[PDB]
Amino acid sequence: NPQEIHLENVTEEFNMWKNNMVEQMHEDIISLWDQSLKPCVKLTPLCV
Amino acid sequence: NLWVTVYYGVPVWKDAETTLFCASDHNVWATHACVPTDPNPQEIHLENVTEEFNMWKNNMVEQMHEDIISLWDQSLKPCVKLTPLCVTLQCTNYAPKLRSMMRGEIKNCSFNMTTELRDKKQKVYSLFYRLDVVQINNKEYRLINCNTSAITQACPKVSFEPIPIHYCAPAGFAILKCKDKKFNGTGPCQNVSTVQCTHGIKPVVSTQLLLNGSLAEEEVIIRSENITNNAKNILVQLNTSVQINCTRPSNNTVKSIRIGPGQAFYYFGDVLGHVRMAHCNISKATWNETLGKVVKQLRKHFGNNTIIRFAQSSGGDLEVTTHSFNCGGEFFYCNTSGLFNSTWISDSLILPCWIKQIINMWQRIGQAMYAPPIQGVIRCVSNITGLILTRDSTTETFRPGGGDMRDNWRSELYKYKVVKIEPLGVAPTRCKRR
Amino acid sequence: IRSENITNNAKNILVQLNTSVQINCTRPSNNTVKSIRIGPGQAFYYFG
Amino acid sequence: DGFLGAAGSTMGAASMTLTVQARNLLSGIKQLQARVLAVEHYLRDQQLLGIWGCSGKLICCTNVPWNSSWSNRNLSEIWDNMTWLQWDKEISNYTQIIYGLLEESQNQQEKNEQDLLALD
Amino acid sequence: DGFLGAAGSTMGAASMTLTVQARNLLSGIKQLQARVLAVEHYLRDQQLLGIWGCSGKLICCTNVPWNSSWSNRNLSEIWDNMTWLQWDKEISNYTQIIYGLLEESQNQQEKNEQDLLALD
Amino acid sequence: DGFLGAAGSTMGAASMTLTVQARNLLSGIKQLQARVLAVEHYLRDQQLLGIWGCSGKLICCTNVPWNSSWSNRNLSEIWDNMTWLQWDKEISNYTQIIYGLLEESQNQQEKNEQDLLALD
Amino acid sequence: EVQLVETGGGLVQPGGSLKLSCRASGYTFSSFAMSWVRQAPGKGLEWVSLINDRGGLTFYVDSVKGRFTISRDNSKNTLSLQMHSLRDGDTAVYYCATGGMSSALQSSKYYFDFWGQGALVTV
Ligand SMILES: *[C@@H]1O[C@H](CO)[C@@H](O[C@@H]2O[C@H](CO)[C@@H](O[C@@H]3O[C@H](CO)[C@@H](O)[C@H](O[C@H]4O[C@H](CO)[C@@H](O)[C@H](O)[C@@H]4O)[C@@H]3O)[C@H](O)[C@H]2NC(C)=O)[C@H](O)[C@H]1NC(C)=O
Ligand SMILES: *[C@@H]1O[C@H](CO)[C@@H](O[C@@H]2O[C@H](CO)[C@@H](O)[C@H](O)[C@H]2NC(C)=O)[C@H](O)[C@H]1NC(C)=O
Ligand SMILES: *[C@@H]1O[C@H](CO)[C@@H](O)[C@H](O)[C@H]1NC(C)=O
Ligand SMILES: *[C@@H]1O[C@H](CO)[C@@H](O)[C@H](O)[C@H]1NC(C)=O
Ligand SMILES: *[C@@H]1O[C@H](CO)[C@@H](O)[C@H](O)[C@H]1NC(C)=O
Ligand SMILES: *[C@@H]1O[C@H](CO)[C@@H](O)[C@H](O)[C@H]1NC(C)=O
Ligand SMILES: *[C@@H]1O[C@H](CO)[C@@H](O)[C@H](O)[C@H]1NC(C)=O
Ligand SMILES: *[C@@H]1O[C@H](CO)[C@@H](O)[C@H](O)[C@H]1NC(C)=O
Ligand SMILES: *[C@@H]1O[C@H](CO)[C@@H](O)[C@H](O)[C@H]1NC(C)=O
Ligand SMILES: *[C@@H]1O[C@H](CO)[C@@H](O)[C@H](O)[C@H]1NC(C)=O
Ligand SMILES: *[C@@H]1O[C@H](CO)[C@@H](O)[C@H](O)[C@H]1NC(C)=O
Ligand SMILES: *[C@@H]1O[C@H](CO)[C@@H](O)[C@H](O)[C@H]1NC(C)=O
Ligand SMILES: *[C@@H]1O[C@H](CO)[C@@H](O)[C@H](O)[C@H]1NC(C)=O
Ligand SMILES: *[C@@H]1O[C@H](CO)[C@@H](O)[C@H](O)[C@H]1NC(C)=O
Ligand SMILES: *[C@@H]1O[C@H](CO)[C@@H](O)[C@H](O)[C@H]1NC(C)=O
Ligand SMILES: *[C@@H]1O[C@H](CO)[C@@H](O)[C@H](O)[C@H]1NC(C)=O
Ligand SMILES: *[C@@H]1O[C@H](CO)[C@@H](O)[C@H](O)[C@H]1NC(C)=O
Ligand SMILES: *[C@@H]1O[C@H](CO)[C@@H](O)[C@H](O)[C@H]1NC(C)=O
Ligand SMILES: *[C@@H]1O[C@H](CO)[C@@H](O)[C@H](O)[C@H]1NC(C)=O
Ligand SMILES: *[C@@H]1O[C@H](CO)[C@@H](O)[C@H](O)[C@H]1NC(C)=O
Ligand SMILES: *[C@@H]1O[C@H](CO)[C@@H](O)[C@H](O)[C@H]1NC(C)=O
Ligand SMILES: *[C@@H]1O[C@H](CO)[C@@H](O)[C@H](O)[C@H]1NC(C)=O
Ligand SMILES: *[C@@H]1O[C@H](CO)[C@@H](O)[C@H](O)[C@H]1NC(C)=O
Ligand SMILES: *[C@@H]1O[C@H](CO)[C@@H](O)[C@H](O)[C@H]1NC(C)=O
Ligand SMILES: *[C@@H]1O[C@H](CO)[C@@H](O)[C@H](O)[C@H]1NC(C)=O
Ligand SMILES: *[C@@H]1O[C@H](CO)[C@@H](O)[C@H](O)[C@H]1NC(C)=O
Ligand SMILES: *[C@@H]1O[C@H](CO)[C@@H](O)[C@H](O)[C@H]1NC(C)=O
Ligand SMILES: *[C@@H]1O[C@H](CO)[C@@H](O)[C@H](O)[C@H]1NC(C)=O
Ligand SMILES: *[C@@H]1O[C@H](CO)[C@@H](O)[C@H](O)[C@H]1NC(C)=O
Repeated sequence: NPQEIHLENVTEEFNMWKNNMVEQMHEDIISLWDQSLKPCVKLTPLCV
Repeated sequence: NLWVTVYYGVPVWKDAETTLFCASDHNVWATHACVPTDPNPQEIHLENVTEEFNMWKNNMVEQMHEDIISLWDQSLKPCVKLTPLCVTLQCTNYAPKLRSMMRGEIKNCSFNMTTELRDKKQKVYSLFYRLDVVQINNKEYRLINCNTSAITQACPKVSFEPIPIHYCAPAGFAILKCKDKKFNGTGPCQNVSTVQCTHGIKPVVSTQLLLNGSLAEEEVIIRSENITNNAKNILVQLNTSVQINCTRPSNNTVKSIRIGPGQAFYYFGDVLGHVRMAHCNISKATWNETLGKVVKQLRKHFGNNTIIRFAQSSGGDLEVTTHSFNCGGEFFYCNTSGLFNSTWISDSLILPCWIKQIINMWQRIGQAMYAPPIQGVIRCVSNITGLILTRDSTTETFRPGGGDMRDNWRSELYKYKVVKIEPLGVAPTRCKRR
Repeated sequence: IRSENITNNAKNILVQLNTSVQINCTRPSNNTVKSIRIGPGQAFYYFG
Repeated sequence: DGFLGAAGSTMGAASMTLTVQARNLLSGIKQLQARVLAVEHYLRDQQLLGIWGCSGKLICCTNVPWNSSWSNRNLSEIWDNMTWLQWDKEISNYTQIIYGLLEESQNQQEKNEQDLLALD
Repeated sequence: DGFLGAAGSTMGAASMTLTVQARNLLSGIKQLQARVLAVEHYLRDQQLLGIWGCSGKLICCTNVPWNSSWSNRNLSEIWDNMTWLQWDKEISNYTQIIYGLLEESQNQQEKNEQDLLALD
Repeated sequence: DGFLGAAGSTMGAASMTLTVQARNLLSGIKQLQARVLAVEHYLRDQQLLGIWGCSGKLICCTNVPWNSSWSNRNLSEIWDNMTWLQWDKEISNYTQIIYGLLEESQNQQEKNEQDLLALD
Repeated sequence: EVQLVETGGGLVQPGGSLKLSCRASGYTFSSFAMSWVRQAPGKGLEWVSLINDRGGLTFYVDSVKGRFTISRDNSKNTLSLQMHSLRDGDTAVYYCATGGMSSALQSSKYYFDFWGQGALVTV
């Protein structure tokens, strides 16, 4: 049951192009990807 | 009629050991987890404060040592591991008709290596220095490390140039700077000031001679843990520097082959001209005056009528018996015997130097590194700012000693002490709680 | 005698003794150990 | 002056710079451990001041008399001729004794306050 | 006695050892997380005492009357025949109700104090 | 309302929700660093309130007069027509000046209190 | 050793205002609390007012709490007393004096250590 509180008479300025939440999402997604691949078979015998 | 009164914020402290922060204004010493420095750092002079210092029990040195080793290893981790190199080599002399001191120093070796595909082999010819290659019994040779450890190739894009590093106290702690002129490393300092961060200390790595360090304010300062114990090192801080001009005059090229998917091995190719020995020049008059000043300061501890003799280092391996340093990215091992060849009784000097590509840093066994060759001709000029001496009747004998890197860092950290702030205290006053 | 459920035969029973019993264990043969190197800095120890 | 500038000054003069040192107490694993320890130390000192009833003061007077054995100097020598470093050294052996008495005094005061509040 | 020695004692007697338990609240990733949580918990309790106006006291009286429904025992049974563990169990369901009232009382007191200070 | 619900309300009305925002300030390496910084920030604000003598209050009156240059609006405009965001923007340049004066005032008060306590 | 010299006015009518001052030298002015004591022409001594060494704390006898203000300036080495109303019972020689209070970290005084010469206030 997450909450949301409406802010009356508040006009916050947004800028989606300077939003640092995107850089964190990018790093977190890459980190999870690499962690998933780390404990897996490394196919060095294939380069033949 | 006095009552206990509690005070918080009392300007007192106790000796303490804590973790210091990195600050700095690709490079092997560049640290990402290191805060930008303050363009206007503060220093607060402490009047009428006589703090006792002891540079030989300073825990800032152990942290500096661990941090430097950690950064070194982190830099080498994401690099090519040269396991395909420990193969039998067939070698001949690079310049069979050469009469300079480089005769027999460079060998032209052939080996099969590996290729990107597991099914193929290639034939690689490369030059190696004699000091990196051990004879098995063209002749058969192996790399010197094959009998001890694996080789990690240093990444060719990462510079070895020292970067000044500032150590900063955490909140609740302060760094006290001696500032007492002619301070010899122990005892009270009467000019103590409080700082947040140390000056920028360059992690310069060298043996025997300390390069690119600080100078003494008025006179050569001789510091030792126990000046009468011949098992301890003597650190001599000069008040004036001596220039040393080091060069690798040959114009060398670098070749590169691939040894696996995404892996590449860089190696020393043809010499584009004559083969010449690396060397360093020190002016004779400057050294003679510097050494005489050192002798006077030694006489103050050993006697006005004692004979002070300097001699070359005797036993040990090349790393300890020579002056080791990184110049241009190459590792030089200079003889130095011409600098410690005199008896003191009450135009230029040329030092031969050898180059090695396979090194074992920090006196560790089991973690060997291969330094890629540097393209072109190398020249550098360094400032000799201090010496490390050891001591061996009526005559004392001194030798270059060296080899323990924490002594080099002591020569910079000797003036700093870390203390913990103890803000609580009590005192009697005529003040009763109602 | 301790158990999570003494009537459930899928559970283990832990018996804590009030007195100990000595057990004398031996490997009577006098064995030697040999060692060879298998790589730079690597060594394999084996039963000789 | 700045941080610790009063360290060599007399106890009286240095008592006027308590906010300077107080501000500078708060101002990867090894650094997180150092910061957590700094916080725990700070909080222990604040808790100790709270126990004594000095939670909001830099200078706090109490009801524990000076025992003389701790120090038999008069106020003129202590406040005009000594520094806080010298005082800290001089009575180090008695610090825990003083702290114990301070705690006992506040416990009695809290009970007495409660009993006074109970009067209708 | 030492830490928690009063746990089995009556509520009255155990109220005399509050500093013993208070001192023992402050006294690689998993351990740093445990220490950070211990600090955050401690600070939340101190903030809550501050909100109620009890920031510097171990025993703090307020202006919220006892509602009887929470517990209809007399003072003799609560302070002489019960332990704090039994009391904690007995009124657990009403803890947040009491906390809410305590906060409301302090907010009114702060406004009233400000209004009294405004009188010339 | 809930957390920050009063952000768009007038300064007077929003002063009645201080406990709501106060509770929500406390409520692997990157997360530990974020939590340690949150704690250090909170403690610096509490230390600053302590230095000013406001360690236990959400609304705290002091002895520093308003200098007019900081803001020449009357109380009716500030408390009835402005929000706290607008006020924060309007006097940002003078925040450190005000803070400095607040510290000086408390230091004088502490000395004066001690001197009054010294009278037999 | 210590010179305390009062300066002041002459004849003032009831309902007026009169200011006295005291200059001091020969000791550190800022290190001592100071006070004013008055003597009616035919009577003995009575204490009138007290100021701390820092000047932040002032104390008065009830009879002058709404009439007299005591202040000091430690850079000018000057103690001042501003009196209003000045009823007939206030005619007296007013002396400035050093002592009478001590700031917790100093030993106790509770005596008047040094006296001036005295200004004569006639209503
Ligand atoms: C003691 O201090 C002196 C002075 O700081 C120091 O000598 C300096 O060394 C640096 C590094 O070798 C020299 O800078 C180089 O100059 C050459 C000129 O040919 C450049 O080619 C170098 O650039 C190459 O390397 C860079 C690495 O980051 C690459 O990014 C670049 O693209 C090139 O590949 C570099 O600029 C500097 O000139 C000298 N200074 C003097 C006066 O000779 C000395 O080495 C120090 N001693 C010790 C022991 O550290
Ligand atoms: C190392 O020696 C080999 C020969 O043993 C050199 O390779 C020869 O180079 C000459 C040119 O100078 C060619 O004509 C030969 O055909 C080469 N031989 C082979 C087998 O390739 C090699 O160049 C030497 N290394 C260096 C760096 O000069
Ligand atoms: C390389 O391998 C071949 C076998 O394919 C061998 O004949 C040759 O001698 C090897 N080269 C060296 C330098 O050992
Ligand atoms: C092999 O390594 C040992 C040290 O472990 C060394 O003593 C020996 O000399 C090395 N072999 C050669 C040929 O140098
Ligand atoms: C200590 O500092 C003073 C002033 O800074 C200076 O005159 C004095 O020579 C210094 N002492 C030493 C030993 O440097
Ligand atoms: C060497 O010393 C001289 C004179 O102090 C100085 O100008 C020069 O910059 C120094 N060089 C280095 C690398 O420290
Ligand atoms: C270095 O010390 C010598 C005396 O040992 C002195 O003559 C010389 O001037 C000093 N140099 C400096 C730069 O202080
Ligand atoms: C350093 O100075 C201290 C001064 O007390 C002296 O005792 C010590 O022997 C000195 N050491 C050296 C190596 O000069
Ligand atoms: C220095 O070493 C000598 C020889 O071991 C010893 O007798 C002397 O006590 C030592 N001095 C100190 C200060 O440790
Ligand atoms: C080193 O080179 C510089 C010029 O860069 C020269 O002035 C200096 O004398 C040289 N030093 C020696 C010892 O040759
Ligand atoms: C310089 O070298 C000569 C070599 O004979 C030596 O006698 C002299 O003492 C040295 N020092 C000075 C300052 O001349
Ligand atoms: C050595 O000579 C100096 C004068 O430069 C003198 O002060 C010192 O005492 C002498 N030492 C001895 C052991 O003769
Ligand atoms: C340095 O040169 C001298 C010249 O006599 C030689 O005896 C010595 O062994 C050399 N040292 C090294 C480490 O090569
Ligand atoms: C030491 O000096 C003498 C005299 O110049 C020289 O003959 C000898 O070779 C020198 N020693 C070394 C190791 O160079
Ligand atoms: C080395 O030789 C190459 C090829 O002749 C030339 O381009 C380069 O400039 C030379 N480098 C130096 C330092 O002489
Ligand atoms: C352990 O003791 C409890 C006592 O209530 C009993 O209910 C339980 O069955 C016992 N379990 C065993 C395994 O003896
Ligand atoms: C023990 O196991 C039996 C068989 O599954 C079950 O009927 C009984 O309820 C269990 N007892 C407990 C206490 O879980
Ligand atoms: C240091 O001592 C002198 C002499 O007592 C004193 O005048 C000075 O104020 C002292 N320093 C400080 C910072 O108090
Ligand atoms: C001072 O402390 C001692 C214990 O060190 C104690 O015996 C003595 O009674 C104390 N003085 C007073 C007045 O209580
Ligand atoms: C403080 O004690 C010393 C030493 O007995 C004495 O000389 C001094 O006069 C005393 N001061 C006071 C104010 O009692
Ligand atoms: C504190 O105890 C030490 C012994 O551990 C003693 O040397 C020192 O003088 C004592 N100090 C006081 C003030 O009693
Ligand atoms: C435990 O209960 C007994 C009996 O009521 C009581 O005398 C004793 O004090 C209690 N223990 C504690 C620690 O209060
Ligand atoms: C006690 O609490 C109940 C709610 O549980 C409430 O209805 C009742 O009015 C409260 N008693 C008083 C006296 O307010
Ligand atoms: C408390 O309540 C119990 C139960 O009704 C009763 O027996 C006891 O006497 C009461 N005590 C007081 C002091 O009212
Ligand atoms: C608290 O609520 C539980 C139900 O969740 C109930 O069993 C218990 O008796 C209640 N306690 C009180 C004191 O109301
Ligand atoms: C928003 O503005 C309107 C108009 O002034 C006002 O009635 C309303 O209460 C404001 N919102 C809040 C949350 O105060
Ligand atoms: C208001 O602040 C200014 C500095 O910005 C200052 O000059 C002025 O005196 C202040 N007003 C008062 C009444 O102090
Ligand atoms: C506040 O200032 C405004 C602007 O001058 C004015 O219109 C308003 O009446 C003032 N209010 C009060 C209460 O002074
Ligand atoms: C604060 O300073 C900025 C300039 O950095 C200025 O534009 C702004 O108007 C100033 N605000 C006030 C209230 O003085």
